[PDB]
Amino acid sequence: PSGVEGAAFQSRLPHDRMTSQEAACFPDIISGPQQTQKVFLFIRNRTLQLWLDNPKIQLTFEATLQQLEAPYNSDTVLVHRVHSYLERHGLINFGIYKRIKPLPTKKTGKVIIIGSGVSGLAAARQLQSFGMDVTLLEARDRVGGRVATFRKGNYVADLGAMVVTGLGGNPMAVVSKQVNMELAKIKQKCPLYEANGQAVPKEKDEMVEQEFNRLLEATSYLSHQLDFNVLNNKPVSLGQALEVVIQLQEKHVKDEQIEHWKKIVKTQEELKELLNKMVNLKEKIKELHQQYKEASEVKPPRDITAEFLVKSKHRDLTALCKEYDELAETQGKLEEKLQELEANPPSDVYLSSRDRQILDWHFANLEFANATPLSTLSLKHWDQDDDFEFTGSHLTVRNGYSCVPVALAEGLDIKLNTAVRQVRYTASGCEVIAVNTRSTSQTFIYKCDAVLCTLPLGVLKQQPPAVQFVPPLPEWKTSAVQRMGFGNLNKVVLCFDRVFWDPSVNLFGHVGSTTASRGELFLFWNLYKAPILLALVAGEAAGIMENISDDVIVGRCLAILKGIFGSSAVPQPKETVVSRWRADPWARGSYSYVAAGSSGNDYDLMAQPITPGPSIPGAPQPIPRLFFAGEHTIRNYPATVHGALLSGLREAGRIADQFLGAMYTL
Amino acid sequence: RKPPKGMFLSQEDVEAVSANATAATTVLRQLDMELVSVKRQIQNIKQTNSALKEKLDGGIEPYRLPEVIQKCNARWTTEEQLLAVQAIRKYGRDFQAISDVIGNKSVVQVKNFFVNYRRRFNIDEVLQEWEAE
Ligand SMILES: Cc1cc2c(cc1C)N1[C@H](O)C[C@@H](c3cccc(C(=O)N(C)C)c3)[C@]13C(=O)NC(=O)N=C3N2C[C@H](O)[C@H](O)[C@H](O)COP(=O)(O)OP(=O)(O)OC[C@H]1O[C@@H](n2cnc3c(N)ncnc32)[C@H](O)[C@@H]1O
Repeated sequence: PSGVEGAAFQSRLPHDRMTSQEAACFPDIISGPQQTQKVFLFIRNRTLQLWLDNPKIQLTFEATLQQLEAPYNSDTVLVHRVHSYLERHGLINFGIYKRIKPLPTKKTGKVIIIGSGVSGLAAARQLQSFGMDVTLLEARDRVGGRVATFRKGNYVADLGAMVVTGLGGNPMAVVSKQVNMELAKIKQKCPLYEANGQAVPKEKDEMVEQEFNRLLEATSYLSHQLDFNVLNNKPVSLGQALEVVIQLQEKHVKDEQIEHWKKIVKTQEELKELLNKMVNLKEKIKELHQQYKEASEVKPPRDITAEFLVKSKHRDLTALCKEYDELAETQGKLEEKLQELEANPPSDVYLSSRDRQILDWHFANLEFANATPLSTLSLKHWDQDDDFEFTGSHLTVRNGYSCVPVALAEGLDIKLNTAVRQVRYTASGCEVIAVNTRSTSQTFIYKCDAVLCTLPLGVLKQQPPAVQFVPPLPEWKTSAVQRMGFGNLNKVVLCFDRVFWDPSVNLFGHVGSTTASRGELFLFWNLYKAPILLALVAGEAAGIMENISDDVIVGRCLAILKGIFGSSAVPQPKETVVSRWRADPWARGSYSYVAAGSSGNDYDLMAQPITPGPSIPGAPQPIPRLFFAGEHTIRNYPATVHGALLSGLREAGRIADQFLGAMYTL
Repeated sequence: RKPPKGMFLSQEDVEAVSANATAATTVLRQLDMELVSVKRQIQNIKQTNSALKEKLDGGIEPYRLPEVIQKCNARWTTEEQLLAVQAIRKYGRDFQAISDVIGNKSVVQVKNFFVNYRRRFNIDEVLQEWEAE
């Protein structure tokens, strides 16, 4: 889409309808006459367009009113309301832009941000862009959180997020214009190779893949058309659902051979009863022939009774000779059906032993996308975010996707090596209590109006708690934290000095010998300038390989590569890195997933901010003091860098609205 | 609304496999056993029909009798009359057969015979006697 309508779509907004949020800021216009709505909707779409067409400079209200034209630029307050709404919730003037209007001399309100991950940084920048005092507290010695980027020599490789999922509606699209990102398209072609190190032939590779996709659909049928979502008081997972579907396909295969051969016995037995009619008829024809013989040897001249007896016996034998001929037509027919039926046997198996192993690879990569073993994904809700998918090719980042968080951190107050350890929120404000990660002795106290928590969900999940909330988080929040799922994924960075793989493939698979190890080193990526291959450890395999060292893991990678390219063709790597995200205590995993017995609604619970009790009992209902963002807090686009980024912009708007007031709602 | 093509997922079937953890394998063992049973019951009858197939060697080609080709005259010799009366008593009312026996009278004359000479050959009685068997 192009024009002002493309701006709406590139901002994840319907161009022709007012959103639930815009209703809340403009409740006059939405209840108002349908014409004003179109005016408003144009003013919004146009302003989005202006921002989008150049996102390296601030879009001031004055600038916006200038490129508007009558009748739309008649009402200036409508334009000021719209511009400010957009500016507040980060639909314009977000990311890294040049300040037409430089900052206010004096800040208003003080807010602490736990975590310098993308979520964090994006809110931080917005709050500081709004003129608040912002400070970020970061346990790591670096920014970016789970967007990490190994760098040594001219070797570069993300240990963290590495894929941009398509620029059609993606806010990272704006950031890429703002920060140079060498963005390179992912060529989707992926050759699979088996254990022996030989490629799968295009016959299987397409047959199996198509079966996979068909199997997935099958579960959706089980889910939505048969309401197979609970089983023995527990919720059904995608894994179960897949097995049930596989078993029923293997059942139908047997059901099909049974009624096939039962069509054969029904015919063999029809033939058995036909032959006994034929033996017993032949034995009567044996006997009349003798009788007609015997009676034809009575040499004539005969009396008419013994003439009648020759003629009658002759009639009888030619009538029994007629029967036996018709019955041998009928045995010709039936003896031919058996030949055909035997020649058309139905399918021997559902899936061969090799077939099922290629299938496992399509499951592994499926588990690799969602970072968890399928046995955990909720069948009903695992693809709930599929509806908001972006358009366009998928991409990777040659210069290392750390360039973005680092870029965002410019200008911001960031305390690295600062492990937050207790969060204290009360009617009158908040205290954050951190230590120094190097000497855990040296203690820090931070006072502020509000705390924005971008602590990873794995950390919020931790028992016993790595961060203590005082007072405790209410049940409705802690329960949402147990229900949700925190996955795991890991990678192995292989740094060579030769390119020995096909430089035209971005990625190629390795098929695993069992179902139990389907995720163990199942996929490799040729992504970079340097000779770097990158190898995934997904599914159940992810958390198990974390209890093996680098060399051991590296040896298996060499092994698998040997198989596909020959023991000559692959040297020992110069530099090796292995990730352990479930091990890492500032992550405790890779990203969220929709666990069985969870739902999308928990992602909305994770965002609801916390409002403490009154200090003086009988005092008025205070302000909300504790705020949450991060990839686990954005129902529509979770487990993703953008989802983080957006949630950052979200809370920033919300906090500002709260401590700065929102004059645009009149 | 309908499952993918080549996917077989019926409501009846799913409880089927999901009543207990071993039920999925347990059913699929039933069908493996049903298959092998029918499978040998084929080679049983395959061999039973193999024996009966051998008893019928030579067909019935020794026992064939050449085709008698008679132009069909309409005069009635006495010989042809006596042949008739005997065929009646042995054949009831299968005129075709009776026509086959006499050999030069088609089936219509047999029926006309039955009434013209009905009094004199006492047909009625002969039929009761043929009805008695
Ligand atoms: C770990 C890991 C994460 C990601 C990826 C890989 C890995 C290894 N990649 C993978 O191929 C999967 C993939 C992807 C692509 C497309 C679609 C999907 C998808 O749809 N699915 C449903 C499958 C997935 C992708 C990728 O390619 N692009 C992508 O888009 N997404 C990927 N992802 C996720 C993002 O990486 C991640 O979601 C954002 O980074 C979130 O940022 P956040 O801001 O919420 O969270 P942080 O962790 O970043 O920040 C918190 C800060 O708090 C600090 N901290 C902790 N504890 C304390 C304490 N006590 N005191 C003080 N500070 C503390 C911490 O040290 C950090 O500094």
